[PDB]
Amino acid sequence: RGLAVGIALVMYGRMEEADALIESLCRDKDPILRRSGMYTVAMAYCGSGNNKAIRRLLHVAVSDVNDDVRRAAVESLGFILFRTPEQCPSVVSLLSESYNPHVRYGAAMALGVCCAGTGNKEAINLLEPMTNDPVNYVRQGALIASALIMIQQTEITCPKVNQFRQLYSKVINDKHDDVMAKFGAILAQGILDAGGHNVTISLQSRTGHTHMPSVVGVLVFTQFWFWFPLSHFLSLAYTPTCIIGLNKDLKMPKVQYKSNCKPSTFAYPAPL
Amino acid sequence: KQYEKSENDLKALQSVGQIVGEVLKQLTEEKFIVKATNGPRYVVGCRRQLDKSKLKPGTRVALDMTTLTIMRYLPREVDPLVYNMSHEDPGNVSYSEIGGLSEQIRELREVIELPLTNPELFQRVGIIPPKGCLLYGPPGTGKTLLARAVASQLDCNFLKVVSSSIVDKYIGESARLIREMFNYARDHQPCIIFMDEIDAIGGRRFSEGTSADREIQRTLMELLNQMDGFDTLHRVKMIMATNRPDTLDPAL
Amino acid sequence: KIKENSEKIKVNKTLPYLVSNVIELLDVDPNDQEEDGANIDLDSQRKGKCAVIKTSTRQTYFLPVIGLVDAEKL
Amino acid sequence: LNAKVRLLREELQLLQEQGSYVGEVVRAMDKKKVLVKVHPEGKFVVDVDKN
Amino acid sequence: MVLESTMVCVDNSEYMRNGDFLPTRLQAQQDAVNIVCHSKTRSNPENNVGLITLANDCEVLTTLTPDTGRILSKLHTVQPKGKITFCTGIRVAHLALKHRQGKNHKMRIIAFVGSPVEDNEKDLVKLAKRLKKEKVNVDIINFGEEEVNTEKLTAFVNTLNGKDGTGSHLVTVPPGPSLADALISSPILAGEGGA
Amino acid sequence: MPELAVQKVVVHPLVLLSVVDHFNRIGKVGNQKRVVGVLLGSWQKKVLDVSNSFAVPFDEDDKDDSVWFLDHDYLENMYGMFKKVNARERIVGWYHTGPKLHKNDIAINELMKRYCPNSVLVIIDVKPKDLGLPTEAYISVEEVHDDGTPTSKTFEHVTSEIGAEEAEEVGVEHLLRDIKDTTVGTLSQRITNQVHGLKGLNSKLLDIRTYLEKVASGKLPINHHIIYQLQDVFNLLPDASLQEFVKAFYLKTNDQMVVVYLASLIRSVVALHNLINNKIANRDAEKK
Amino acid sequence: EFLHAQEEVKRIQSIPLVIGQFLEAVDQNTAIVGSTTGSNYYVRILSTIDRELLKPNASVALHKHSNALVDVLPPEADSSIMMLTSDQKPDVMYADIGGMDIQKQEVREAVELPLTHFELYKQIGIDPPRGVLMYGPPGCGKTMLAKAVAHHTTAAFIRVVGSEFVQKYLGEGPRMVRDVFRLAKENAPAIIFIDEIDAIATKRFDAQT
Amino acid sequence: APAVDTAEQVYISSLALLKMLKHGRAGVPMEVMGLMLGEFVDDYTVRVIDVFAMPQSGTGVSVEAVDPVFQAKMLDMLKQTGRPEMVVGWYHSHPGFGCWLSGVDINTQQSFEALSERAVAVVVDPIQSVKGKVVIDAFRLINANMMVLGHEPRQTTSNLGHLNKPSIQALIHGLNRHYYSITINYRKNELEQKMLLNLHKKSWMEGLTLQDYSEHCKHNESVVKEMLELAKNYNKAVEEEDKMTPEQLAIKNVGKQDPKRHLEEHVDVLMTSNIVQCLAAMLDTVVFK
Repeated sequence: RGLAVGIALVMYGRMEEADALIESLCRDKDPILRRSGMYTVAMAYCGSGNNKAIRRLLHVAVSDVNDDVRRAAVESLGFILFRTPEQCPSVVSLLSESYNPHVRYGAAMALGVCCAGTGNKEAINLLEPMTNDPVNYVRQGALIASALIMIQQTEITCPKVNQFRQLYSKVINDKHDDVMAKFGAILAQGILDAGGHNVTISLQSRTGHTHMPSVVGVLVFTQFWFWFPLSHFLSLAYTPTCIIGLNKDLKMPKVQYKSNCKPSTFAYPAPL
Repeated sequence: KQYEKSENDLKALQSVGQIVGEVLKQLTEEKFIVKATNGPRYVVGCRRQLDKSKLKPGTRVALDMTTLTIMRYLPREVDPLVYNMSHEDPGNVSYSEIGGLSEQIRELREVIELPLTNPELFQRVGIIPPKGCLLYGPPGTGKTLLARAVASQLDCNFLKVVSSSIVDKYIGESARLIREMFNYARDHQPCIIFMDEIDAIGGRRFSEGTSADREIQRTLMELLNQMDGFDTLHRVKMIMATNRPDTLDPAL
Repeated sequence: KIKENSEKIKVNKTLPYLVSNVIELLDVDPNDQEEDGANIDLDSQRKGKCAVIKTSTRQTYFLPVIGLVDAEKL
Repeated sequence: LNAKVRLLREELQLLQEQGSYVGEVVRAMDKKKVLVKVHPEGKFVVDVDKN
Repeated sequence: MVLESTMVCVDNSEYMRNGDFLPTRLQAQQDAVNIVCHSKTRSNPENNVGLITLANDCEVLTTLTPDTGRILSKLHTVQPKGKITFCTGIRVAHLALKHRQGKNHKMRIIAFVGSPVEDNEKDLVKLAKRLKKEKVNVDIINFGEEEVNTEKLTAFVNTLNGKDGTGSHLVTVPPGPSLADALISSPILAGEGGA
Repeated sequence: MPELAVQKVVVHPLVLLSVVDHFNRIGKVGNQKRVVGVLLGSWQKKVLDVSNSFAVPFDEDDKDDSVWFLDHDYLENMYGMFKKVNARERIVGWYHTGPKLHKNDIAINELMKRYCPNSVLVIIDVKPKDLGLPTEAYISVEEVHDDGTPTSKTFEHVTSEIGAEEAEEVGVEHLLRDIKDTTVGTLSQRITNQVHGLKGLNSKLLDIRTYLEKVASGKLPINHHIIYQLQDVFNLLPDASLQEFVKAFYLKTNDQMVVVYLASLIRSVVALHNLINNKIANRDAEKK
Repeated sequence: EFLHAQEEVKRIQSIPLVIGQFLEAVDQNTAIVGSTTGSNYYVRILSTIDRELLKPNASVALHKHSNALVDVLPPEADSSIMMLTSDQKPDVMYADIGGMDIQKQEVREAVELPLTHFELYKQIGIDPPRGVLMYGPPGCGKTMLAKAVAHHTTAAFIRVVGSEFVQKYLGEGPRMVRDVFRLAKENAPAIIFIDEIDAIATKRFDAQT
Repeated sequence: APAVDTAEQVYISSLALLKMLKHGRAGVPMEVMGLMLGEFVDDYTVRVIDVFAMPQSGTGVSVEAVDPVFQAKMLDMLKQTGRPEMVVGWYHSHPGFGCWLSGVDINTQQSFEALSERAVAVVVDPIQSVKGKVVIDAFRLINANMMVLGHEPRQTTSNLGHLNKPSIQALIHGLNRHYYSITINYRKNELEQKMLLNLHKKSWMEGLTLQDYSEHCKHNESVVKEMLELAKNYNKAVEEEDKMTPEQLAIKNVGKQDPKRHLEEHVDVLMTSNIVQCLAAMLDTVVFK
C-alpha cells in the first residue's frame, strides 16, 4: 500500500511519462496497484486537460465488469478536468447511475477534488444518492466529498452548509450507522470547519494557476479503508489563507483594508 | 460404547429436527415433489450421493428440515396400531373349547383356509373365491371365539382388530387405519384379517344425528370401495363380526 | 467427552418437553446399509438406530434414537 | 437496464421476512390499533403502517 | 547414516541366479541388501532409503521411505532381461533424490554390482563430472567384476572420493563362496569420508 | 488396468486452472521438465468427470525415454487417503503439459497403471493459450500391427468436452471479468463461430501438409490412414445448390410499431413537461 | 452484469421450497396465494419469473427463508393423483353385465363418446355431456357400469375415493381437491368418478366440530 | 473488553475458492469441512493457496470430523512437492444452514484458534446461498462481551466489513456475536482468468458444419406452421391495445401469450438458422475442392 501510492506522488505536471506506468500496474496480480495507477495519471495530467488521459482510463472500465478499474476511471477525472471545473459533473452524471458501488464511490471522490475551490450546483445533487445507498464505502466517500467543496465558505452562504454539519453529527452520535461512515462523517466535519473558515482546499491558487499542495493532499488522504492512521495526510491539503500585511522589518502592521461586502455576516455565523 | 450412542444425536441437531415425507411424483432427477406426513407439500432436492432410483411413491423419504433436500431413503409406511394387530394372533382358546359348532366350523374353512394353500382349486372351477365373510349369531354363541381360536391353532399371520374404538372424531385420522390393514395383508400374503365388533362401523341413513353418527359413515364408505369397488382382495380374506345384521348400512 | 455431548441432551431432557407415540422402530445398523452409486459414492444412510415418531401436535418427526434407552420397551 | 439491477440487490435482503397472513377487519379502535381477524390463526389487536 | 537420503539400486541379472555364493547368490545378496537397510534405520530413524532398478528401462519403485520391505520383495523377483544399466541408474537417482521427505539431507547412491558392468570407460568418466557438479557420490560393492572380469570401476571410485564428508567407497566382496556381505572391508552401512 | 471404459471426457474449469499453478508450485521445475499431478474423479462411468487435481513432484525428459522420475509415494498415499471423503473419487490419471501427444507418453502411462487403479492421458497444451479449450483426451489402446509385433501400445483420440457442477460455474463468473467464450449462442456468436471454424480448419491442414513433405523426403513412415483421407477430398466433388431463405422479418417490427406509437402519444405530455423541471430541480437540491 | 445479477436471484429461487397455490395476481409485483401449509400469504414477487402461465390457478413456490413468493411451479405439477383405474383398470366390459340394455346404452353414450372423440357429439349440434348424476335402486350395480367403461377407455379415468380428500396432515384437505381438478383441466378430456357421495357429504352437518 | 488484537483479512486465491465451492456442493445437504493450506505474510494477511478436505461424515463440522490420519499423510507428501504449507485455518460448508455457525461449530473454530490464532472458519453456502456472487463469510470468532461493549470494532481496524442476509434476523444476530464479515479479497490475475474462460476447441469443426438438406426443410416447415396459429390473435392486437395496464391487456387482446412477442421471436430464429446453415454449405464447397 505504501509503495503503491508513492509512485503517483512523485509526478506532477510531467504528463507523458505516466502513460507507461498505469497500464502495467493495472495488469498485475495485486488489486491495490490498479487503484494507484489512476492516481499516477491524475497527478501527471493535473496542469491542463487532455483528451489522452481520460480516454485511456475510460476504455478499461467499460470493457469489463472489474470493480477495481471501474472506480479508477471515474476517479481520475477530477484532477485533470480541473481547468474548466464544470466538466467533472458532466462525465460523472452518466457514471453515478452505475449500480456498481465501486463506480458510485469513484464518482463522489472525483466531484470532491475538482469542485473544491470553485463550486457547482450540479456537483452537490449527484452526491445525495451515494449517501443514501446502504453500502459502506459509498456513504463514507459521499460525506467527505460534500465537505471539500464547502471549505472556506460560511454557514449562511446557502442552507446546505448547515445541513451538511447536521448530517455529520447524526452519524457520529449514532451506532445505527456504519463504522466506515462514522469516519467519513467526522472527517467531513473536520474539513468543512477547518481553521474556522480561513483555511482552504482549492483546485487552483488565486494567482490563476494550480495550487499544488491542496491537490496532492486530498488524494493520499482518501485511502483509509484499510489502515486508519492514513487519514492524517489531510494536513498538507489544508493551506491558511488570510489577508495579512507586511512591514518593512518583517512583522505584522495593523493596517486596514477595504472589503466589498459587510464583514459582519462572515464572522463564523451559525455554529453548533 | 456410550460415545457411539451419543454420536447419532448430534445428526438430528445439525439438520434441526428431521422430518418425514414421501415422494408425491418425480418432477426430474434433481427435483421431486414431496407431500409431507407432517403438513405442507414441498419441492425437494436429493444428495449427490443418494440415488434417485431408490425413491418411490409407494414408500417414504426423509428431508433435512432447514434446506429441504432428501438425506436418505426410509421403508414403507405402516401404522403403529397394525404392528400391534399382527402380534395379537395368539389370544389363546384351542380347537377343543370351540367344538359342537363343528358343522359351521367346516363352512368357515372353505372360505378362509383353502385360498391360502392353493387358490388353484377354485381356479379349476373357473370362479374366484367368494369375497368377505360375515360371522353373525345371538349373543353368547362364540362368533368371536371361533374366528380367534383357529387363528391361534394354525398360528398364521392374523390381524385381530377392534373396530369399536377405531373411529375417532379426528378427521382423516379414522381413515388411515382402515386402509392400512387391507394393504398390509396383500403384502404379508397369505394373510387373514378379522375385524371384531364392526357393528360399530355399520352405519345407517342417519342425517338428523349428532357428530358421532357422522364419523361412522366415512369409514363405512371406505370399506365398500376397498372390497369390490375397483380394488379387490385375492387369496387374502376379510371377516366381519356383528351382533345384528340390521344395524348395517343397506349398501353394505 | 461423554458429558459434552450429553449436555445438549440434558437441555432437551429438561422442561419444556413433549410426549409422542412410535410409528415404527427401524433399528438398522450403523454399519454399511448399501453402497450408494451415482455422482459421488459413499453411504447416505449413515444413520444408526432410528425411529419414526408421531408427535401429538399432528406433525411427524424423524429422529435418531439413542442406544441407552432400552430397545425392548420401544 | 441499470435501474433494474440497482433495484435488484436491495430486494433480496428486503424479502427476508417471517411471512404474511390474510384477514379481515371487524372493527378498528380509536387509539389506532385495529382488531382484525386472521383467517387461519387467531384474532389480533395490532397497529397499521401508514407508509 | 545420520541425515542421509540413499537410493539403493538393485541388480537383477542372469548372474544373480548364480551359485558362486553358497547356496545361491540371490539369497546371499538378499541378506546383504536387508542388512544395509536395517543398519541405516538403527543408525538414525530419520534416515531413508529408496528403490530404483538398474536393470532394463527405468522404473521408480519407491521414493524415500524407511521400509526394508520394499527392497526385500523386489529381490525375490529375478530379471533375465536387463543386468546393470549403470549410466541411467545414476541419472534417475540424482533426480529422484531431490524431492525428499527428509529434506536438506545429503545425497548418496549405493549400487550393487553382481554382474559384469557392460558400460565402457567413456560412459564412466562422463558420469563422474555429472556427479561432481550435483555433489552426489556413488558407492560400488564389487563382487560383479572379479567373477570372470577385470575391475573397470576402481579409478572412478577413487576420483569420486572426497567431495564431501560422506565420500565414496569401494567395498570388496569376493566372487567365490563368501556371500554378498563382507561389509567390514569399507564403510557403507553409514557414510564416511574415506575410501 | 482400466483405460478402456471412457468414450467421452469432460473437464471442470478447475482442472484447467489447477495444472498451470502446479507447474510453478513444485519449486519451478520446467523447461525440459514437466509437472504432473493426480486427477481425482469418477470412473465406471462412460463419461469421465474429473473432479480435482493436487500437485505431485515430477522430472521429465522427453528427448530420451530411458530416464524419467516419477514420484511413487504420492500416488499411493493419496489413493489410500481419499476413500474416507469420497469412495467414488480415485486416481483417474495424469495430465501431460504439452505441446502435443508423444510416443514418449506410453512409458510414463504404464507406471501409472500399476500404482493407480485407473490412468488417463489428458494433454493440456502448455501455459495459457487460446480462447477455446486446450485439452485433448487419449486412451491407450492395444492393437496388433500386421508388419511388426502384435501387442503394441499406442494412443487413440476420444472426444474432449467440458462439464462441471452448478456451484463451480457460479464461482467462475464471480472471479472472472466476463462469462465464458464462443461455441454458439446469440446472432453475433454464430457468425464468430464461422470465422473461428476457418482459422481452426486451417491448423489441421498444416499438420498433414508438413508431414507429407517430411514423409516424401526425410523418410517418415507411409500409413494407409493419411493417404485415405487426402484422396476423398478430390473424389466427392461438392456441387453448390439452391435454398434456405426467408423474408418474414419486416412484418413483425411493423406490427409492433403501431402499438409503440399509441404508447408514445400518452408519454408525450409527461416527457415534454419534465424537461423544465430538471434544471430547476438541480438548484433546489443544492439550496436545501 | 445483468446475467450475473439474475444469478443472484437464481440462488434464492432454490430449495428449501414449500408449495403454495396461486389464488390470483393483483399486479406483476404483489400477489395473493393460499399455501398448502394451511395458511394464506400476501407476498411479494421477485424477478425472472413468468406470470403469463401463472395468472389463473396454478402451483407456485415459496422460499421458506423469506416466506415469500420466489419462484413458480407449472399448473400440471403437484397433482395429488393423476390416474388410477386405467392402469389399475378391471377387465370387466359390457359382456359380463350382458343384460340391462337401457342402462348400457346411457353410460356408453354419456361417458365413452366424449373421451374418445369430443368433435362428433358437438358436430351434431347437441352439446356433449357435462355433469352426470346417476340414480336408481342400489341393487342394479352403478359401480359395475363404471367398471366397464373404466376398462374400455384405458385412459382418462381418475378414480378418487371421497375419504381420500379428507386428511390429518395440515391444510391438505381443501387443497387436495384443487390439485386433482386442475389436472383434469390440463389433460382434457377426463372423467372424475366419485364412488359414494352418500356417506362423505351428508344432508345434515352439525358444525360445532 | 480490552485486548490488543488484529483482524485477519482472508486473501483467497482463485484455485482455492473454486475447490471450496466444489466441496460444498458435493456435501449436500450434510455439512462437510476441510483444512486450508496457505502462508502467513505481512502482519495480518493469511492467504489460502489451496484447500483439501477432511472426511464426509454426518458428524461433520466437528473436532471429530477432523482426521489425524489425513493430516499427517498429506504433510509428508507435501515435503516432497517443494511446498510444505502452513495450516492458515479451516473451511467448512453449511448447506443445511447459512453463515450462522452451529453450536458444535463454535467449539471446533476454537480448537483451530489454539493452534494458530490467525485461524478463521469460512462458511460455504451453495443451496442456502441468496447470492450468485458466492455467499462466503469469514469469522475469527471472539466472545459475546466484545460485541456488547463495542470493543470488537477497536480490534478489527484495518477492516472495511460488510453485511448480507441469506436467512433472516436469527442469522444477523449470530453473525454479530461472532466477528461479523471481515474482508475477503482475491488474489487473481489474467493467466488464471484465461483458464476459466474456455469452452471448446471443437468450435473449429462446428462453425463449418451444416446438416442434411431434408433437415433444413424440417426446420422451415415447423416455424411457418407455427406462425399460422398465432396470426389470428395478431389482427386484434394491431386493431386495439389502447390499454397499457398489464393485467387488463392480458385478458382483452390476449396480451399474455402475446402473438407479437412470439411471432418476432419466430421470424428471428428462422432467419438466423437458415443463414448459418446456408452460409457454411457454400463456404465448404469452394474451399475443399
